[PDB]
Amino acid sequence: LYNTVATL
Amino acid sequence: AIQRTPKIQVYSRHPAENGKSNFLNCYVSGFHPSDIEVDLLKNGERIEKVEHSDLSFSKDWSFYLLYYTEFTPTEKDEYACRVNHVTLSQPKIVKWDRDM
Amino acid sequence: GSHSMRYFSTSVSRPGRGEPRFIAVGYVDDTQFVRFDSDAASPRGEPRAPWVEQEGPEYWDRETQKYKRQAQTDRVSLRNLRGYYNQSEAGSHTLQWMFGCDLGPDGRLLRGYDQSAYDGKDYIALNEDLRSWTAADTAAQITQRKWEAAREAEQRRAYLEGTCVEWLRRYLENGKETLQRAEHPKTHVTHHPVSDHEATLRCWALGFYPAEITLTWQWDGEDQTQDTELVETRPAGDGTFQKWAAVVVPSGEEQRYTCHVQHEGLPEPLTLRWEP
Ligand code: NA
Repeated sequence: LYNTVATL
Repeated sequence: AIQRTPKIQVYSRHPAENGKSNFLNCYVSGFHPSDIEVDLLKNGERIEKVEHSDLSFSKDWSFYLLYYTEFTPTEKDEYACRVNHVTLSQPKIVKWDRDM
Repeated sequence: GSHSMRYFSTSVSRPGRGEPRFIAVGYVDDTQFVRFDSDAASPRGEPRAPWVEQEGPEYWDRETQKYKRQAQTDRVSLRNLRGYYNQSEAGSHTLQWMFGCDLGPDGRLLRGYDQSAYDGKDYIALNEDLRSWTAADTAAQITQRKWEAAREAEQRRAYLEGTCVEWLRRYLENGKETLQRAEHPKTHVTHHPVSDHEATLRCWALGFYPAEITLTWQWDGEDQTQDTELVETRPAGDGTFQKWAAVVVPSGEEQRYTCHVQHEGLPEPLTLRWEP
């Protein structure tokens, strides 16, 4: 299960 | 950016036996950046329909890929892997050695 | 009892040749189960192991949505990083991200990790506590300050210690027949004459899973390292791995040398010799 996160 | 040249191993999925179907592998690893081109060669000529693994990388951030094709080794057919990468002035060829 | 779920994401810019390409892959232990490639003919999250092929179309659509979202996010990040480093618009750049959750030897959640690299160099990492960040340079401190103000670590920690572990356990059960069974190495020793006074012994391990293995040569029971060559452990392409270790020996002394193999699939370390 993937997770997507904040921009750098 | 980092520039690391690929390590290249050419080998088979199972111990090679003449007349028995197998897979020929070229494993490229330790390279950066990720763009790379890899051909498998039979008697000096490109093999069509070679497949490859999906791009991944190691703990040190360097990339690795496996290129592979089904084949039936014979006594006289010669196989090799040809790799192009930004770090290489000319495509690098590594011949298949059955005990490597 | 230890297992991991790990993801590896790579975005690569190509100024003047379109927008960046995003590739992501996911693994349980040493077994890949998913890929996504934004340059594919039809970009979608796709199964790469049998034990996720029955998750259903809702699951797969949701994964695809997240991959497309991260590809987008990476495009903004690449643009930000170019600015942080005052870099020209013409050069190509790489952004890599690896994260995962690990069960310890008793099958309980042990730790998570989350690390990023720009152009092959460490950029920012979640510290082991999953509550704080290590920035590699002043540019990465820009990211740290934003993520501190945003409480970004708490969101990463919630995934790594919760959802990540729950889904890792689901995958481990669904694929238990392969994921929870080690495969011992199949071994043999080969021999090559080099000269009238030197030969090579090559100790082989094939067909093993997981990838971790140790091969060592000994002379009269003493570890031999000075003249031993070790290739990188390599995939066979069928889910198993291969490795060899070679030692150069004096011709006629081959029988003094033994290869020792350590692997999770062996009940005790294995000793091998050349059998001409
Ligand atoms: Na190697």
